[PDB]
Amino acid sequence: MELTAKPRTPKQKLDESMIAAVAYNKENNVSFALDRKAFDRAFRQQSTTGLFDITVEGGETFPALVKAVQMDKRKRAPIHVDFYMVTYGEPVEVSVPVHTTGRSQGEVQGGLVDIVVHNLQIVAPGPRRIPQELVVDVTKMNIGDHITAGDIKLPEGCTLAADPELTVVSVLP
Amino acid sequence: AKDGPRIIVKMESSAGTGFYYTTTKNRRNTQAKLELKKYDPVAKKHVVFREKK
Amino acid sequence: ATTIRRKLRTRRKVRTTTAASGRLRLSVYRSSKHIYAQIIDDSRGQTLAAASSAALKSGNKTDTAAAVGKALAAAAAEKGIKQVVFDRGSYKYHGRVKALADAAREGGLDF
Amino acid sequence: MKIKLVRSVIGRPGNQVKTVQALGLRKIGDSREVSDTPAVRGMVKTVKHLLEVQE
Amino acid sequence: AHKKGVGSSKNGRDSNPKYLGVKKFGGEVVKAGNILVRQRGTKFKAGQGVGMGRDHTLFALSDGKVVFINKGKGARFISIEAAQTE
Amino acid sequence: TKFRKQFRGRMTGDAKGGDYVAFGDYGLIAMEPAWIKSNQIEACRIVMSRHFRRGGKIYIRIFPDKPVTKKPAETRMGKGKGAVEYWVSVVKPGRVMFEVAGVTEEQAKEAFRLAGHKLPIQTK
RNA sequence: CCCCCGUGCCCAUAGCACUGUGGAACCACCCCACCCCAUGCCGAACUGGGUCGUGAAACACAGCAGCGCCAAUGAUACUCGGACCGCAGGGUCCCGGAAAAGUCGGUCAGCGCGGGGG
RNA sequence: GGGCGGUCGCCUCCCAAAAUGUAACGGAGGCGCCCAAAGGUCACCUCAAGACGGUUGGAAAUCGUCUGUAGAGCGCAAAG
RNA sequence: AUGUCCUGUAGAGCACUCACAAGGCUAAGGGCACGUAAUGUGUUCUAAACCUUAUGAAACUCCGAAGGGGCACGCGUUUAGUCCGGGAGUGAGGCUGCGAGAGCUAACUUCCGUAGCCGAGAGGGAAACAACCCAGACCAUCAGCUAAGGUCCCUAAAUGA
Repeated sequence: MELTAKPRTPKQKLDESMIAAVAYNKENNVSFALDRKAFDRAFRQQSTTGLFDITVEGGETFPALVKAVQMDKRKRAPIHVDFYMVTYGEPVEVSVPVHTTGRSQGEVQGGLVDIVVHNLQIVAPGPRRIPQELVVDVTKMNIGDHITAGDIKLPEGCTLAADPELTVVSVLP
Repeated sequence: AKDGPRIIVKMESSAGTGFYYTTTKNRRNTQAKLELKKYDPVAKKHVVFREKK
Repeated sequence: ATTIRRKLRTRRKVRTTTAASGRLRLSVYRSSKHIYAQIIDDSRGQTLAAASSAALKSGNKTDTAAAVGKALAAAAAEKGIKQVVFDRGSYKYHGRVKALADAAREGGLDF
Repeated sequence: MKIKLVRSVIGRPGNQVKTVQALGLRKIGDSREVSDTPAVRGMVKTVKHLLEVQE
Repeated sequence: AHKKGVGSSKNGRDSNPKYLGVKKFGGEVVKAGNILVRQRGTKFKAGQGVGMGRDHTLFALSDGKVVFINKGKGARFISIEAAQTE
Repeated sequence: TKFRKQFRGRMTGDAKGGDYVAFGDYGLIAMEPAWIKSNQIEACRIVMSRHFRRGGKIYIRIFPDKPVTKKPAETRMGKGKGAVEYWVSVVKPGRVMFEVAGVTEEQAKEAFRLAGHKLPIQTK
């Protein structure tokens, strides 16, 4: 949970336990690193939920969040991802997930566990933060109800992307 | 290049003292036998051209 | 239709003063107020002076164009005075294209 | 001010070979200096790890 | 000849592209761009076409002739810095 | 069960791909373009549905690519003929993702069945 | 330093929407209509003559993110090249060139250029 | 490979290995024209396409309208 | 070294091409339904498809280069830039790298080009063995070192750390 490191090359980015790391804060670029022990505390319970600190080698203190999740393609060795830090005035990419949880009231006619396989949501968030509080998956899966993406329990404010009408959880047992 | 009144046309102008056949065609849409024209010949100006054989 | 129609002749005009540069340009304006002229030599140029009223003032469309066609066909044509010119012909040809150009060579210009 | 040469031969494409038609030099055992053309400061940097400081 | 199904036995065909003048090279009225065998005048190949572009070139001598309506000819007045004479 | 016609063609080449997505439950990805005989993936879901349940629907992230052209064998010294084989080929994409619980990956246990190569399940 | 018919540079750091305003010199409508011009029909944006009236959306000006639009050396993706893991892909380091989205900002500019004014 | 069949000229490329840049019993569309005018000049007009409801009008053919990286069409593959 | 212009692969990405997944909505859509002047009333589901979520690619788009060519500035090695002619060869190759084509990405099978190699020269390594790591010679010396290969032996070289 410290920092230091420097290497402007993909040397110590492809050597056992490490990563690559990226930073672009207001007058703060460079490509650090850090090990990879309890470096999978992203999508666990810290997904924007709360924001500690870090104590970087030398100056300042930037809280920041997690900046979505990513893990690793196929394997499980998260190749370099990303990392947001609130100190910019206009990027995108928000992490507002939509899960699947419960006993699945699908045995009413025919239907299994809340599927969903995507990894993208209609979201927006002004500044850069991405709070942690939302459901959408439940609400009596049957007919004359449904619960998808279009408004819901929505972060804080409204939404902005292109055309508010994705798909996500839905029902259709 | 074929022969037998069906497709293709075989007409080719005629001009007095303006020796030239015009050497091009089209088709029998328009009248047959008769074939009024005008247009330049050897050079000079335009000459006869009235079609016939 | 003007700021939607007027587009036919613009770059297609400048193609004799820029494809030969041997002929002048020509402003040409509606307004039906004043008349003026204001030309510039060669497509690679667009700056020259002119004048105004302080002559004969009584608004018109027809007999008011042919006027400057000679009334001011050298008053502003300082450079060379005359040196192979071409008319604009933006819009149609009501007669302001006639009575102007047909009163152009009246005083000066070789068209 | 006193220049030398690297240490390699085969295993090098013709691109670097264009350092031969530039600065004529046979073998490696004995290397030498050079004119005064900074526009050559980038005509050896291919396999730099082979030469020395300048001795 | 004669053919049918389940077999085939037909030829194939192309032609010579042959671009010619190779950019920043003297000038004159060479040719270049046989995209269209009929071709046309050009005077001085600026490198036109749809969208912003035009071949960084500038090198007076004579006319040019080039390509089709595809990209673009030139005809520009300008040598490169020269403009007075020769 | 892929295209319906739209002419034959295609060539070869191996590497990886691009079709991995952060899964919502319990993922599963390929790892390079392994071996699945089409008429193997023609026994991918049914084998993953011996009796998982009366009903039940989840999600996959692939689709049959294929044709190959194998030709007889009376005297191989010619051109070609037609596909008559078929194959999927992939990268490290998702293909299962359960949403139940205790079962975990029972149907991602005999998925590796029809899999001469290595295809972990992972999770997300 | 004023408003302002206009020619470029240009080519969405001038697409649209919100407030209001100037009319007398800038610019719109209009008026009269048979005649130059004669509009697929008529003359309405293509017509000959102009002093009411008004500037209402269209003509102008600045404030003006709701999304566009320019948006970075910085990590990735891509790459002339060097030995290698290694199965073709794929991959480590050394190691140059060096996308894009995302980070801020700004967006309704700006300079010469022909004028009707206190 | 014999060879029945299948092949024998030109044109579109895929694969051709970002200048040129080949092959093939590897693959797909055809032809050896048109036109006195889809030729030259000057002029005005943005095309499929949805919506508004109204005709012989159980869609659709009629018209007004905004939208229209214009998605028409420009003589018959194809690229530009 | 440098000036200057482009090709547009690799990829991103998508919005004209072919298709791709989920949600809102779409039935000008269709039929299960006691109707029944369009059916005004009502319903249920893809489906075209707009937005969103956000898919693929040799033959996709306002993106974008390695490299390469064009000439120019200048010299480092040498005739490199520079045609007319007496006369060749014999047209039917192989392999590793670079990628595809017919192809259970199989074949010192077959087509292609690009460096090398053997058709015109030997070795160490490789058990000896055309392209593989190193290296291509004027004839003679039981003179030296480098790279590969090796440091236990049959035939060299520390079972040195």
